[PDB]
Amino acid sequence: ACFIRVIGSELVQKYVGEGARMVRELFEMARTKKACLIFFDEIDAIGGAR
Amino acid sequence: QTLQSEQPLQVARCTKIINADSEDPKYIINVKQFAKFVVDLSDQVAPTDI
Amino acid sequence: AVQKVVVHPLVLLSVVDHFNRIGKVGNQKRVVGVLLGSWQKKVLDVSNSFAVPFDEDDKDDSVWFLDHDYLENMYGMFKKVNARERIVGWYHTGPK
Amino acid sequence: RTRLLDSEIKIMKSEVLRVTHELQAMKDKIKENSEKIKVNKTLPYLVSNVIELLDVKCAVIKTSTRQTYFLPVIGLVDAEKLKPGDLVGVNKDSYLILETLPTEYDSRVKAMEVDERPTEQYSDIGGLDKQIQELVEAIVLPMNHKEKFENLGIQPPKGVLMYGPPGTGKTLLARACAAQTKATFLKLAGPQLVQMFIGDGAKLVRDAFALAKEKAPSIIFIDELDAIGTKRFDSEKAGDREVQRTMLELLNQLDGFQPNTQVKVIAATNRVDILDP
Amino acid sequence: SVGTLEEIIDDNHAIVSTSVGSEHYVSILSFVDKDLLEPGCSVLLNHKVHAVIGVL
Amino acid sequence: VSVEAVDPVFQAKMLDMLKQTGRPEMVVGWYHSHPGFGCWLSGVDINTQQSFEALSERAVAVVVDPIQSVKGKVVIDAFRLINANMMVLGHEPRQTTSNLGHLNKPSIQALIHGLNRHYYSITINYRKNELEQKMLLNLHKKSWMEGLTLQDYVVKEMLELAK
Amino acid sequence: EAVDQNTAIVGSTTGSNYYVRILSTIDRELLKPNASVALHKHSNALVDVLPPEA
Amino acid sequence: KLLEHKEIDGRLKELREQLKELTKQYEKSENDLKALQSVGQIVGEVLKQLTEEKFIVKATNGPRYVVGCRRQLDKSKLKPGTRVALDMTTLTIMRYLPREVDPLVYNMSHEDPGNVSYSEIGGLSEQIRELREVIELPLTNPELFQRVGIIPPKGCLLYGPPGTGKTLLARAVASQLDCNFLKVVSSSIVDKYIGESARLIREMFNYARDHQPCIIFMDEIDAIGGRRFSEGTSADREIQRTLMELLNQMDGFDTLHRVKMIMATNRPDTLDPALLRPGRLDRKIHIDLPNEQARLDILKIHAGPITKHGEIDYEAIVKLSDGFNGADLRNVCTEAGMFAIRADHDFVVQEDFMKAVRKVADSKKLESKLDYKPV
Ligand SMILES: Nc1ncnc2c1ncn2[C@@H]1O[C@H](COP(=O)(O)OP(=O)(O)OP(O)(O)=S)[C@@H](O)[C@H]1O
Ligand SMILES: Nc1ncnc2c1ncn2[C@@H]1O[C@H](COP(=O)(O)OP(=O)(O)OP(O)(O)=S)[C@@H](O)[C@H]1O
Ligand SMILES: [Zn+2]
Repeated sequence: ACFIRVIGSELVQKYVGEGARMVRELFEMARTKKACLIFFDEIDAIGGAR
Repeated sequence: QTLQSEQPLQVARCTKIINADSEDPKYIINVKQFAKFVVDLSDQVAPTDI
Repeated sequence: AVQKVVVHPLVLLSVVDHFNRIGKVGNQKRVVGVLLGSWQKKVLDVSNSFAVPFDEDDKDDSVWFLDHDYLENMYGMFKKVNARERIVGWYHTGPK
Repeated sequence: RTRLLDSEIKIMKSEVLRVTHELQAMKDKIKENSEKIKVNKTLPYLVSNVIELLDVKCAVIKTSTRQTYFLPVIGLVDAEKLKPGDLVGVNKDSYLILETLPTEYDSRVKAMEVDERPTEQYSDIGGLDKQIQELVEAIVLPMNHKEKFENLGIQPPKGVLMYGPPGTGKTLLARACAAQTKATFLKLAGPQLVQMFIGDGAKLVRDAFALAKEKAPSIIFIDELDAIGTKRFDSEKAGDREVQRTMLELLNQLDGFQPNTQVKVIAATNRVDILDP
Repeated sequence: SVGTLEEIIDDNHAIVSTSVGSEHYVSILSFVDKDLLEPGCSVLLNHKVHAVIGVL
Repeated sequence: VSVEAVDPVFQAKMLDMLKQTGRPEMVVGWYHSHPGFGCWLSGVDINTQQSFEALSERAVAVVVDPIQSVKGKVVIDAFRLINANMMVLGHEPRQTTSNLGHLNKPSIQALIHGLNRHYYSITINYRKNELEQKMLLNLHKKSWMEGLTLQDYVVKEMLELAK
Repeated sequence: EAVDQNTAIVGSTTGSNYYVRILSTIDRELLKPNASVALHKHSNALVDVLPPEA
Repeated sequence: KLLEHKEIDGRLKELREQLKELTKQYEKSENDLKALQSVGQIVGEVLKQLTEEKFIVKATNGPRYVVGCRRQLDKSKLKPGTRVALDMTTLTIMRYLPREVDPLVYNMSHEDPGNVSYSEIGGLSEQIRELREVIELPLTNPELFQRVGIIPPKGCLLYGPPGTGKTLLARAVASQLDCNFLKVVSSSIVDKYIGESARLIREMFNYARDHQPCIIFMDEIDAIGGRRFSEGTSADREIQRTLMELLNQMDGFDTLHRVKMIMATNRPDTLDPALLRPGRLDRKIHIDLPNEQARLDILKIHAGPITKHGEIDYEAIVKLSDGFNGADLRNVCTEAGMFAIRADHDFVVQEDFMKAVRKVADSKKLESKLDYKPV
């Protein structure tokens, strides 16, 4: 399968709403090629609560 | 000699498409930076997947 | 009706070349050709013109010939390639 | 019978006049079509925005190169067609208006449009009866029975909110009523609105409202409003501003001055008291 | 001239980016290898067909 | 701008209505413009060069820029594409090459001298017309020396301006 | 800037910056640091120093 | 046997209508073919006049230029700062032109829709009369304010809890004076660029300076207002410069005249004290929630065109109504119609009003903190 590595600290950018674009392009890489894996890691930095 | 045959090659600037028109191509394109243009395809295209 | 003219020397040279065209053949009297013009105000301007063939016998000064078909054809030419111009008159080379 | 034969030859004279009409029509028409061949086949057209319309029948063009041009001669359009702020297809060389474009949108707004039509019939939903009642009686009856409300004499309502526990299924009513009804349905996520640059959310929400309004049976779906809905705060040394800018864009272009009648709103949050009143 | 890569296409030419942001499908002078080329490198470009000239 | 700007029905009409004008003389080449830059040979010119040398013997180009000067510049530029088939023999023999060297004087237009691959400019003199030169001089001088030569033969505030 | 006689650097209001040459019509004192200056279209060389304006 | 007149007239009228319409088509294409060859011109503005022949202009697209007139350009017209035309090639001046409009102004100038006047709102008869006294009287009769010899107030600030109809009061003014309401929503101003918003503010203030009775209206200020920062996000710098544009040119040195600014906010506590002082915004005008008679007034305004029967204890509905809005009781009447269509009654029974009141009671058990008094 098309394994994809994602650090949970990848969403730590400078500019506002950039992690939205990051999630966008993550899943747009996910959709084209079929039957793929995406691995998140250390999802604390992605956020704990609201 | 391939390179001297590739001076008759073409520069092929890449772009982005806003939208098509109806019953005719009449393609509306901003390049990325310059402006926005009404262009028409070359006849060597797949006239569907644009 | 006409205040004055603003006439470039180019149309005068455009008379001169047809004068060269008639100095080599049997010249009975003179040249009668078309004068185009750029009429804007009551002042007048000419940018260009062209000629038309012409002969004239002198028995009752009424036998004199142009070609209005050729005239309007080349007028349509120069009107298409330049919509500024239009006819404004004529010219002759004999000073009297 | 002399006048009858005179009119019979006059019918031939009128046929000669029809031939003169044929000549001065066909010849002049094909010559002007040839000029329109010369001028109109120049298929690369720079498009632009009409700034003003002066009358001393004079149009001023701001190019999409962010630059300007005056022209005193309008071109191959009519002055009724030209309102302030139009995309006009202008030749590079002649700088003359040749077309009229139909759309001023983002392709991202185009990507928001719902064509896929999933399948959730109401038998897939169980035990949410009053909520289905509220939603259908609030949306489908201002969609099919405008005359019902208008004979009652108030208005259609403005807005339906979804909130509560995060597992109750809020996506399900969106998918279900989009599956069953056949209006122009439109989705929207929360963080997709706020952009890296300053002011693009205003553009995005305004163009979204425009695109939905031009397809008047319009059902707007909103997802995680609390991403952009925030109880705003006055403080110092810190503060994230543009979020409230996009939210105030949403609210003012949603409600207040310049009201609209054809918008239908569905929003879904997981928490409640983050939001402004 | 000097540019920067975005992607590499196998058909002897790839996509580059200019200084201000114009982008072209331009080919490689093949005596210096394309295995030297990685996404995120600075390259040598022409003015006449803007072709990829070599490795910087 | 193309070789298909030569409309053959316009060729027939234009040239025959010049035939019934003063003389049916023969075409000697062709002209164009390049107002956007410093007047060198476009791609369309070499695309139509074989068409014109199929039409004409010399088929000499005319290159111009209309934004230059008011009395001085000689902006016109003319050429002769020599064929690539004569790559064996020497390039531009020009039997004497002494008046060609007296054409060679400025080595003008460094991008055309980049385009010296099968190109060279040609001598263009501005020759006399005895039928026209003295009368153009008559026009020019005797219409600018007071117009009618009787008019101004301003004056009382240029006192203060000059002081 | 001024390199020397008959050669200077000016930044035109195209934003860019040019190695140019100066004329002997300009009196050389009117350069002091910074003058509104006049240029050419084609060659884009200095033609004239302007009075204080802009 | 004399029907040849009818046949000749038939063919001649067919050919005559055909010639009229076809030559009209050929004439339309003739005019549109004559108009093809013209070439557009360059938009520029006049910096200053250098000499009698020399003119210093700077177009918007870039650099500065020095050219002259043609023959008859009437050089006294060229005041420094007028917008003129330029040739593309020769680049000299062609024609003096009137000033720009910037159709961002037009999308918030023409786009006032219709509305009902200030009798539609109610229960807040202090502010109605007071805004009238502070705006309409120093623009209709300034001598009442000159005989006293006291400068008129310029800026008015509407504030209060959300939903008190702060928008619709200005909308009623926009159905009362109908003069030049430049209702800026003040959120669709900033787009992305550097100084574009500052130029739009200059444009609005010039346009308001010229068309002498203008009404400036900027809703939802707090997005573009802010207060100040310890220099955090970089876009906030241009935010504060865009705000200091207003802070200067509302006051400046050249004082505005008849430029009446109507302002509305959701919470006025977050404004900048640079904007909070008088002079710019003279009198703080506060709207609050309706009282019992005021709730009665709004309720009977909404209950006018509603199909019902003579049963309505308005005192009961207003009695259960407690601390509500312009739109709360509007929602009461709307949901009363909803409950009327519930079980298909075709009139509105009085119990539907109590059901809608308890629906409002369900609604406003999720909202609080409705008291933001500034300063
Ligand atoms: N009433 C119901 N009938 C049938 N299935 C249901 C019902 N409620 C929930 N489900 C199921 O549980 C899921 C709930 O949908 P979700 O995708 O979690 O919606 P949602 O994300 O909870 O909405 P949020 O998170 O509060 S915004 C669906 O996949 C259904 O299969
Ligand atoms: N007292 C009132 N009488 C009549 N109608 C009212 C009244 N209060 C509000 N309304 C109506 O309800 C609407 C509420 O307008 P709003 O948009 O709330 O004004 P606002 O300043 O935008 O308030 P916020 O702070 O933005 S929610 C108005 O447009 C009117 O249609
Ligand atoms: Zn060319």
